[PDB]
Amino acid sequence: MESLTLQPIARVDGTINLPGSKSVSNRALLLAALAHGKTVLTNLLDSDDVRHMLNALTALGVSYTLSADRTRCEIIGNGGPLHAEGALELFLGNAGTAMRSLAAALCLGSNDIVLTGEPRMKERPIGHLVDALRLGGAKITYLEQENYPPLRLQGGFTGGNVDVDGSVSSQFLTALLMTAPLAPEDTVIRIKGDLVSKPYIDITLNLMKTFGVEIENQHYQQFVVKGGQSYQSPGTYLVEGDASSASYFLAAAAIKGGTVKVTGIGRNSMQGDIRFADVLEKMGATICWGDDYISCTRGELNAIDMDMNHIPDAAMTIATAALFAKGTTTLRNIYNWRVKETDRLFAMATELRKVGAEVEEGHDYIRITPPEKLNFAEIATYNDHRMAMCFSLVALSDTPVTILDPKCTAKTFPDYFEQLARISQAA
Ligand SMILES: O=C(O)C1=C[C@@H](OP(=O)(O)O)[C@@H](O)[C@H](O)C1
Ligand SMILES: O=C(O)C[NH2+]CP(=O)(O)O
Repeated sequence: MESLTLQPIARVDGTINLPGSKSVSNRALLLAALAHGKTVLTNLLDSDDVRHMLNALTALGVSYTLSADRTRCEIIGNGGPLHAEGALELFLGNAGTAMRSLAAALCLGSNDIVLTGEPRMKERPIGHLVDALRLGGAKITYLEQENYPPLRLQGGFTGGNVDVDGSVSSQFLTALLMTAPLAPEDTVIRIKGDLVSKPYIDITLNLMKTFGVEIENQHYQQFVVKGGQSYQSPGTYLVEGDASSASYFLAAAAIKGGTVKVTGIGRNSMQGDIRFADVLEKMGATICWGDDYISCTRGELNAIDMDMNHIPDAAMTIATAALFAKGTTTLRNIYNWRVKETDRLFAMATELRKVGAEVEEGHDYIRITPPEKLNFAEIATYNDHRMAMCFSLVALSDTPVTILDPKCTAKTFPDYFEQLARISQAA
């Protein structure tokens, strides 16, 4: 078991140029692969989740080149649905953005492809998406546990009236939205009830428009899509910096700054996680917005009680920042933390208690009462990049912290610790 120990950080201050957005990166790669023409993506994220998408495109026969640092990608569009036969197996790690989107996209036309991944991915639900794709005509077989990957996709999605449950993941709807335009018939996607992680749907529609396709969004309850469309290369496209990755650095300033500025995202960003800055402001920090930056300056830090359904990923950062806030913090409406890289409600409550907090692990919320002083702990990370990054913040105190399996940050941010060190100051 590898581990790293972080020494106490007296103050943070500086500027971080963000790694590319994982969410934008994987959508842009799939759309570029489906489109006609050559797309040049810049500021693409180099991380496990994107690498699995790149490897999948390679296996499907898509041609592309990568720059030395893997952040510039020149993709030769396929000019239509991707294809492979012979039950070709695509390994997708634990990348939901790739598993869900490809599960839908590869249902176009005929194909015989198997999508699989790491053990945890075989425990992450996908039944809501499979149910919808089947209503649209797709043939899909669960090779192991019903409602979970691995899936054998044999094609047939033609369109029509499709219902989809949006209560567990917005990724199912996102997958359907990117796929439907290329189906032969028109598609009407009806949301069954609640829709979680709504801002990610806006990211999807934004990317689709960039690639030449628009649809009719009827108050996020029903989406009307015309079939027979084609995606078109946007030429050169700049991938936004990752707003979720930015959360750690902005929170670090709110706790121990100083002023920390992140570049690559700004007031015009399409990512819902830029709203994380709003939460820090509500807690007492000062936020500055620019065209291509967001900065946070230390003010004070007070506990909050908020519904975090709109920023589920960045919300984890508030759970450890809460260790430094005055009062008890409550994060609500975050049930799907349970079905992601690990069951995050169980994991965050367990590790937070190890450093001294009193924590109520609710079914779909977490209540955190900070200790008068933190203690040292060896933090388990559950193969979850964000557990490692969130707990790195414990070092902005008088105690060091040991993080197990620090390389798990590579899912979305391989260089995380060196970047945190960049803004860590001794004086
Ligand atoms: O579509 C996307 O890019 C994502 C949507 C979210 O998932 P859910 O919709 O399941 O909350 C988020 O947690 C994930 O990291 C990325
Ligand atoms: O990035 C996160 O915090 C959660 N990601 C879930 P996935 O992208 O694997 O579906």
